[PDB]
Amino acid sequence: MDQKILSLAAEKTADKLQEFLQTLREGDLTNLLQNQAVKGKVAGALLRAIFKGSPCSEEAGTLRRRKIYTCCIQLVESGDLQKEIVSEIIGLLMLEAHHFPGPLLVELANEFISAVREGSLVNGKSLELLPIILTVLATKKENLAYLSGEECKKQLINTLCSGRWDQQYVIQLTSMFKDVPLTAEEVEFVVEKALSMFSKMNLQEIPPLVYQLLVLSSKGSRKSVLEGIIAFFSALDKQHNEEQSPSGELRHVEGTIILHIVFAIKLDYELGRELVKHLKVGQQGDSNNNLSPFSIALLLSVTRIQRFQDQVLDLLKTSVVKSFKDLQLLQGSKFLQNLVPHRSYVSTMILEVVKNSVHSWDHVTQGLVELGFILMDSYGPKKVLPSLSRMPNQHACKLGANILLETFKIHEMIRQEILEQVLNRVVTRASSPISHFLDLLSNIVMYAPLVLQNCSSKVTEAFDYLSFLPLQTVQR
Amino acid sequence: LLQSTFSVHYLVLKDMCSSILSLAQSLLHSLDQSIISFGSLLYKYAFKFFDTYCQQEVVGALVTHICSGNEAEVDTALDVLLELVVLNPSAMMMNAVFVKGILDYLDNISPQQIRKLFYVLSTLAFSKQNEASSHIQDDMHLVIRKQLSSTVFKYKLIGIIGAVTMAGIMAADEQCTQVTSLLQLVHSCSEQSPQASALYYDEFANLIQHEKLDPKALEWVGQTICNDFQDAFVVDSCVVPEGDFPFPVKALYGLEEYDTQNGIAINLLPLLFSQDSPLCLAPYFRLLRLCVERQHNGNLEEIDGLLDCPIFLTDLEPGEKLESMSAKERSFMCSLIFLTLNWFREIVNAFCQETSPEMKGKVLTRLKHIVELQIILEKYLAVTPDYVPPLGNFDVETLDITLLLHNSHAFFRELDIEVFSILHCGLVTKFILLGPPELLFLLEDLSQKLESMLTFSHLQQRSAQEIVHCVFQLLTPMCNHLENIHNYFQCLAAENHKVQEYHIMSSCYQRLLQIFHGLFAWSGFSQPENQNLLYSALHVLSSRLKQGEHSQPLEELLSQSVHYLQNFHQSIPSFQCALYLIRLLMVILEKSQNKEKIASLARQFLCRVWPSGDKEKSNISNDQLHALLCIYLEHTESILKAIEEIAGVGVPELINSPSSTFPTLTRHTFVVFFRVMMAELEK
DNA sequence: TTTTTTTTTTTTTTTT
DNA sequence: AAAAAAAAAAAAAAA
Repeated sequence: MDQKILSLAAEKTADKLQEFLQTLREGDLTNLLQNQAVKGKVAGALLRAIFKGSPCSEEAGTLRRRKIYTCCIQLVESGDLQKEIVSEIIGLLMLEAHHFPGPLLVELANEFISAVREGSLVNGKSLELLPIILTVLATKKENLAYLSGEECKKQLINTLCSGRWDQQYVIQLTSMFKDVPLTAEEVEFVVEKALSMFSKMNLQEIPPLVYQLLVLSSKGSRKSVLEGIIAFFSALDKQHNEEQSPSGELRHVEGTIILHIVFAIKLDYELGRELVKHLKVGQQGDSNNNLSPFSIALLLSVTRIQRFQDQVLDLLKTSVVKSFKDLQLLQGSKFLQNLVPHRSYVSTMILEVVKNSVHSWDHVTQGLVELGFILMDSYGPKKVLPSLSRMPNQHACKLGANILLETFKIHEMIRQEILEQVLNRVVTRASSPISHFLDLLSNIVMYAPLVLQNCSSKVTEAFDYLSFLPLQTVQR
Repeated sequence: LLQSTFSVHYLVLKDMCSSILSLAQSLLHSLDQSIISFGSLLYKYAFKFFDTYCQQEVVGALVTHICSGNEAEVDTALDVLLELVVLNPSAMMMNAVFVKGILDYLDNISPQQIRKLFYVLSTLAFSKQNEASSHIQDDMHLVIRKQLSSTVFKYKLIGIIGAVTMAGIMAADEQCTQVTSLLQLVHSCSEQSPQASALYYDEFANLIQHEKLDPKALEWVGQTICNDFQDAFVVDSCVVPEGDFPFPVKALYGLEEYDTQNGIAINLLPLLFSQDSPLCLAPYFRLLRLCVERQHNGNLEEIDGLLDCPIFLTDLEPGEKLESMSAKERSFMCSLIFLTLNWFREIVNAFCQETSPEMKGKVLTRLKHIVELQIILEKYLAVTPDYVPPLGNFDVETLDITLLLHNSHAFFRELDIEVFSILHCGLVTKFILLGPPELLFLLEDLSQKLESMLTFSHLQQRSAQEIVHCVFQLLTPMCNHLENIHNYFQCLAAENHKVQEYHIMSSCYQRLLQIFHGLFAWSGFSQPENQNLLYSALHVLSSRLKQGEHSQPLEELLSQSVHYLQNFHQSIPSFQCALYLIRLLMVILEKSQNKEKIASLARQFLCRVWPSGDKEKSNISNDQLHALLCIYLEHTESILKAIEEIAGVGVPELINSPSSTFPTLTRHTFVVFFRVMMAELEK
């Protein structure tokens, strides 16, 4: 049956293939069904034969093209084929889908939308055809009326994002939109619908959706993606804290959304500026509720990107002193205790990060150590060698030692990085007051000399410097 | 130093990985490519010696370099990635997800890097020990299929290059079904832009000629290529075909030892008239040539008819009577001559390596056909300068897009190196009794190739070392005969004292000396591996006087070679070729008292006549004289005494002729002479 | 953040 | 009368 189609397609076009096409009018469905039953290469051969035998100048062949489009679109999902014929079908349709007027592509896109609403896309490999069609509506300068074809693309995108999406096709519907030339408003619609779809999914299918959102962010809308993922996982952290009143699921999910946002900041140095601007506490004085144990772990991981290190550590330093000023102001007055309901402070959030980091978050903990020693180095005493210069600086410097002492206990690899840096500040400074480092070294030692006999030589190399120290430092 | 540092002390260095990677990254952001090479080596050794966490940090760093990037840093990172997939693909496979993720960021990347990128990704992909993570196959297929299926040619070229690159790497029977399905997809997407199909043919051809790979898909495709060519262009030799043409259409430029009332002839004018598929003639013939060289191992037994078949062209007589018409028909003629020249260049590229002597005669007739069409086309460009027939080379010039000096190297098909097997033959002279412009053409090509390589698509995938290695055979013991025959011509031309013969041979002499200068100024001779090639090369230059003194010391071969070379200074017609001779002698004598020869020879060129043709004195232009007097004034032992010689003859210019007892001394030349005089006085 | 040096471009003058 | 060469001024990059 197919051999006469090949023999008419061999020599010339649109002179015998059209005439054979007006003999057999129906039953191309079961033809392609038995064709995929026998061989997929023959199906691609017949698709090329039909597509060259049915030009788009005449209007009789366009209906055969539409019917074979709906046939292949249903069989690429529903029909359990072999993979190569699937690739050849989608490649052939994607190639030949240029040559059309407006409304045929429009009703194709409407069939796609109406399918992805209700119709069980058995796999959903037909979706790859969808952006190509919309891309042709971007370049179809043939006028429509209901409009420009680009406006039909805007309306179809709005109809797709406003309607319900199925749970299984949010990764594929976001990955599709990476290839449509979108403006700001369309990509904000796509990210808004996609961020809306987070609560109705498996947790383990949130990191790749975040990844497609982060590569798709680069077009318009960075603030919305960052605000969305920080807000969603801050809410999850808080619900987990109330339920404690998944954790290796939640921590291994946040420990892969954090790397995605760090890598996307490395490849794109404006996603990092958007993250730093969106989280900064010092807007004028006021502490924001955008900081949480998630959103602070993300700042500590972005400190290993070398352009953001000083900027993010200085941000967390001013974000800790502001918290202690606020807490001192409330604790000194009942009138403020009546109004303000008891807020978690940045101190408690940081000490939650250090607890959380036990599992796999080694990326975070080299930034915890740097914040610890920035808090202690910057806020240690000097005035003995008052409340405002003293009590929110005493409380930050003792937050530092708490960061380093709790980080020292559980992270068995940044011993000798705290302990040779505590000692290096005790030994070498010896003119500036260093009581805080001797307190911290006393705590670190006293806690477990059983865990310091595995990192002991850092001690006995500071014994050789004991002669040149002042006497009180040697006694202490 | 860095190799010894890492390879000995990689236990001291291990615990400080991250600082090294913070260093390496700063030595890729710089210019000054020795620094960038250093940074590249830091990433290579950090990957090679450290443990499996630092390898992942290395690959992440290179991926950030590629994606974020600027041009040279991207190229360097792709070079390092090729070395890392060659070196240890096991530890590079564990970091396949980073490298797969490059595909989301291909807008920054330019298509000379895209070929390398898909090389890396396919070389990661097609190892049978990790078929279970075939996700990068799926993502590569997707980005290929989304590019290929696009109206925008800037994406379509990405698709074509990545597609055929995947195809070439997966060719080392199911796999053959995969390759043929992919290539059929590329063919289908290319068929309906012409230059897209041209780029397909070109890049597929480059894939054949660079990688030979398991020849199962090649013999699969070539049985379609030969048939498609022989029905696409091959017409039975009927004089006038159908169609309404205001031009007498014949079968021109047939070799005529072929019977005229025969089969194969090639349709051009009904094709290009139907356009207003002929633009793909030369690359498709290149593809046909390469697949039949892969099949029959260099034999072209069914394609010898392509060498001598007439071409269905209009009357390509110089249309000076066809003036006042610079309409679209003028562009038709210019594009026609352009296309047949590219076709002819592909023929002479095709049949140059063959050793049959009547076929060599056919090739030489093809070359003289080429030069006649070139002078006709430059006549047609002298008609109209504005009518560009824009068909660049598809690798670099087309993405730049999407008088005779530009199109001489950018527009025409590029000659191969083996085309210089032709000049084994000796010149014949038409006036005194392989012609002089048929040698001028090849030497004008070879000079441009040597200056491009040592100081151009198919050339630059060969290393400079293999280029100069094949130049050593295919120039020196072959062009020495042409040099000596030229010397014999200019001796008789001096004894006698038409003009176009001598005018062409002067440029032939100039190009021979320019090729010699470009060859012997090769900086790779400075490195201790290549002096044995010098112990070959100047030995052959030594062998033009006397043989028998084998295994000689170096400076003896230098002295014999310069003693051979000096004597040409009597037969030098012009100034620039003299400058090239003396600069050649300079750069060969820097391998060794020597200044006396150069100073005497510069004095000989200064006291030589150099006759008073207007364009001839124009070739004694200011900068060339400036360079020559810099050579003379620097290479004299007595600089101030030479200044007294020049100022002693600097005074009789006004007393004899308003032209001296020391020529190259006019009123106009004294600006140059004065400037070089007091400049060298200052130095 | 500032200064110097090199490279490129533009103009002017001289020559064919 | 047009073209080429040379110098001077301005821009850009590096310490």
